Amino acid sequence: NKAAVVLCMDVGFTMSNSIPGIESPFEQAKKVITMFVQRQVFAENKDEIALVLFGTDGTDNPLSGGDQYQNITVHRHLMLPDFDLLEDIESKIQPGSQQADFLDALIVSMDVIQHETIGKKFEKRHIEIFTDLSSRFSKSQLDIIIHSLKKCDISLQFFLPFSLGGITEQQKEGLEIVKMVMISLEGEDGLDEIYSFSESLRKLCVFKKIERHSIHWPCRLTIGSNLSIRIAAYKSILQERVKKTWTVVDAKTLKKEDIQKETVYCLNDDDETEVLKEDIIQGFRYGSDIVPFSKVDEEQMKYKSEGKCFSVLGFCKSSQVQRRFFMGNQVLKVFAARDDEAAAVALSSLIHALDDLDMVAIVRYAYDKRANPQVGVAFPHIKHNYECLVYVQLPFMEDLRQYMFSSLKNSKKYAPTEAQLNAVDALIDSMSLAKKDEKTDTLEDLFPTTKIPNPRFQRLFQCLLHRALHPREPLPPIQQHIWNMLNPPAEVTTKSQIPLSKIKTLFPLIE
Amino acid sequence: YKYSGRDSLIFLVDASKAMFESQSEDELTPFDMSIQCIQSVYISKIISSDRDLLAVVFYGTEKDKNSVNFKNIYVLQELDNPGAKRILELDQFKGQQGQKRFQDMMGHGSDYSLSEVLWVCANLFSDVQFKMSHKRIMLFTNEDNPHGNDSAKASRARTKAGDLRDTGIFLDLMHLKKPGGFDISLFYRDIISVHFEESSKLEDLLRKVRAKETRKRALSRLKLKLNKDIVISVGIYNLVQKALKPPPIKLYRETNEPVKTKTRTFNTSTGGLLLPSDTKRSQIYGSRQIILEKEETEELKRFDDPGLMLMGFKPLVLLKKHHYLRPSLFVYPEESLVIGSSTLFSALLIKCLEKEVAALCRYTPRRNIPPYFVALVPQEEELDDQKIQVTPPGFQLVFLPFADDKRKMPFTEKIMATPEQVGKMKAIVEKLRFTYRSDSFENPVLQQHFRNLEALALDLMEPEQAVDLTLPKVEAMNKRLGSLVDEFKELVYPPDY
DNA sequence: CGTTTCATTGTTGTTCTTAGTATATA
DNA sequence: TATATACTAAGAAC
Repeated sequence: NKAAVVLCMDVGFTMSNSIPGIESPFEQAKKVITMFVQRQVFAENKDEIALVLFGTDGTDNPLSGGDQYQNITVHRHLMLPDFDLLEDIESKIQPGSQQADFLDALIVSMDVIQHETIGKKFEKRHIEIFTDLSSRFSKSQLDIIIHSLKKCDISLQFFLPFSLGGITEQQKEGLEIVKMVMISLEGEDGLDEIYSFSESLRKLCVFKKIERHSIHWPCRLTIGSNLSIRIAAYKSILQERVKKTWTVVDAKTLKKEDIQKETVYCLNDDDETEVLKEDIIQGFRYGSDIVPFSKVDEEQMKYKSEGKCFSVLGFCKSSQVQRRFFMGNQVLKVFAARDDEAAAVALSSLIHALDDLDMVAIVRYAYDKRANPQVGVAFPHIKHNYECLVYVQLPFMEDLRQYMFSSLKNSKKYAPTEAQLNAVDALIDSMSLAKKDEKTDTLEDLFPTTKIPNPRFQRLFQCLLHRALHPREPLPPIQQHIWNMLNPPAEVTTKSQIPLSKIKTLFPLIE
Repeated sequence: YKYSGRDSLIFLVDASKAMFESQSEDELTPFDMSIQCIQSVYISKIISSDRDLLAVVFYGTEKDKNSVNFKNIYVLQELDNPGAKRILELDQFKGQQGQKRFQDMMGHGSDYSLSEVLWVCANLFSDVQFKMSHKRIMLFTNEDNPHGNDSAKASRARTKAGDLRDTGIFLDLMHLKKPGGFDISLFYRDIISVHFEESSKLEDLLRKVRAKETRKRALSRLKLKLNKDIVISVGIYNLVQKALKPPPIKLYRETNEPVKTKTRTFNTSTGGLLLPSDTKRSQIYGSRQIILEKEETEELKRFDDPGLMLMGFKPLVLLKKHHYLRPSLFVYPEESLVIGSSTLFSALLIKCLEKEVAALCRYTPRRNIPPYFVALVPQEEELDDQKIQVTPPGFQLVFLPFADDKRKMPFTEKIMATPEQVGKMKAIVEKLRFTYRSDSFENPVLQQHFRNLEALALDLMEPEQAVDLTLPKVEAMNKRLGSLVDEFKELVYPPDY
């Protein structure tokens, strides 16, 4: 997939003044565009960015005219984002003293897209305009503009100082015009395409999520020996690691090729050096001694397999397996290979039967040849959009461990007295992060942890920024929004003072 | 027990003419049975607990050597870490030709005295220096009365055996086989810790397993703190680990010596030698290059001091199976660090169990690690089958995935089935029932790798080529369910594949 | 006063890294 | 036909 980005900011005069209690739309949307460029910089996505800082005291645009396409400075055309562009935006921008129309800039960016998005392969186009709606605009080309946006496949969004839920009549009629235009583009849902500037901060503050496409792995779901079904396996949860590694580079020269991580194999006697990649043969420890195994004998005596071999070993009760024992690296999602409906309905029969009879399947698994086989739970899942089945590694016997762990109900030496018990009751009721809402028993899960970005990547991108935007400078601390993000929502902490206080007088806390 | 200590098992077989050639029939032989048992258990212990100690020592023989130069005692291989050099020594005796070798090298089996046998095997345990976790002696005999002739020998036998019982050493016999004379109340009810002619206790010593174990090994102790002031001591333990094959060691091609890898890094422009301070980390973004300290590339992870951060609590239905991320772990208090914290741990566990509610936490296993979100879902203990620990009581560690893990699925529409197919699938899924047990299966790869390891260690006449329950038993599925595959075909299958 | 013995502190296993090979996709 | 994108599978580091 591909996308084209053309941001449009105004550099007029009105945004140079605002209420002293709130930052001006100039600097507000300025921080917004800065950190948006940050987003599409860190993400390696092939999105190409262009900038139009219209409302200029001059006019530097390919469509310059006396009154047609006037007061526009195209910052740079539709190419890849890069740091120096961000720095120049942070610096080169200047407060203005003029006022200019935005439909002008909209058509200018339209022409840029029509002039470049066909010269290079593209799939979907986006136009974004930031302004304060203090312009003098005529509704002449709006029909034609929206027509071209439909034909050129460009989505228009507007971002405005006011909130939908104190502006000039100029701004008010501009807002009505904006509503008309957006509805004239998509429909009644055009209301959602209206955006303020504070909510832009709220919805944008986090760094870009690391989206990760999976692989269409089709497999033959085998049950018995005569009921093969094409099954499409997909990954659901994977411990995500950064894409490209920390390249090791020499100081004061900063070239990668100037370093060799060559390995040399020696002998313990007199430091004799062994020839690197043919005199060594891999051994193994069998008690005291070492057995000269090898690589060729490895490939000859290694265990073999037929291949995909996703074959059902059998069916079992839900409680017959447990949460604890789930031994997977990753959790697959088991869906039908598309375009074969009969397979899908057969799988649906499977899933629903397992669900109502709370039965669970156990299937031999293997991603492919030369890979270790795998046995684990095949759990079925139901969603109103679609039924689901998921596969997880469950342990082999050597993988399971056993421990005594002397029990606790023998607490004649610990003695949880009733005062402590009802104290802990007061706690676990009072710090209850989740509490029922909307009478639908959707508890107060304002800590889902499922929508929350991984702070590791957040810190990594923040570091790369802070030491990219600057030359050598010391690192900053954790941005407070990250900490507020990681910490529980405040009200839970507020409710917690009294119960923890009653804890501190009821237990021993030796050093 | 003390972890660095190790298990020690000594082997001791009646070498008299009694069972050397008992062979009432021609299908077994007690010496060919005892040596088979020793070989099997010892090869299993090779892979299982290679750190432990074994020894084999025969009594009643005619040749002599031991620590004290006594009569009719032979220490075949002393107490030491197990190894192939002794697999072969034991194997040298397996066979009718092998028993001929054994008899004409050590003896037909002379007179003996189990007093002196207990005296001498005690010396063996005393000798070795490593601390011992458990100490067990296995006899191999069927002369259920060692001597009804000299009562003084038998009195000294009770005395010395009781001493060994009080020096920290256990003793055990499996009654192998005898025509009559298959009782333990005759002189042995006071020795070992109704009866028949063969021991079930020796059959399991042929179960021939290649598992491996680690003791009660705390993965990491972290101080769970309820808030900024209340802190309790928790030992993060591991209950499933996904064992990998033991890491191979690089050996020299003829000399089989260790090769002591010596990887390094140095310059290409000059023949210098870069030192760890002399290198910088780097990335490439936005067509511009980045530099940071090797120190800084790990400072970019400093997020919280080690420990556990409890925030609130959740209903166990909201914690979903659908979003497993990593192997779970276990939570159990460790009394050593914060005295009395076990009480608060127990209080939290009991009360959370009572109100059927989860506990959420931030987990920072060590320094330089970003935190994840983990659920302290309590676990009740179950012992019902034989009053032995099955599910340890405490808390899970159900790691909760971060947003960057969801892996947005390529949406496809759904098609309901008709209740006829699901009604027959009810019988389908019923028929293929089988109870699942946690230890039901084995890795074919790990097992086969270990097997090939013994095969090469010994050059035993073929590798074992173990067949393992991982492969399905196809005939069973074709039979016990019937031909209902064609029923579901005629229900929901058009001609195309 | 010298010699011997014993007990304890350093010991690591695990995770992450890079590799390598893998393939289809554009 | 080229390019990278994926994976697993290694490694060693700590």
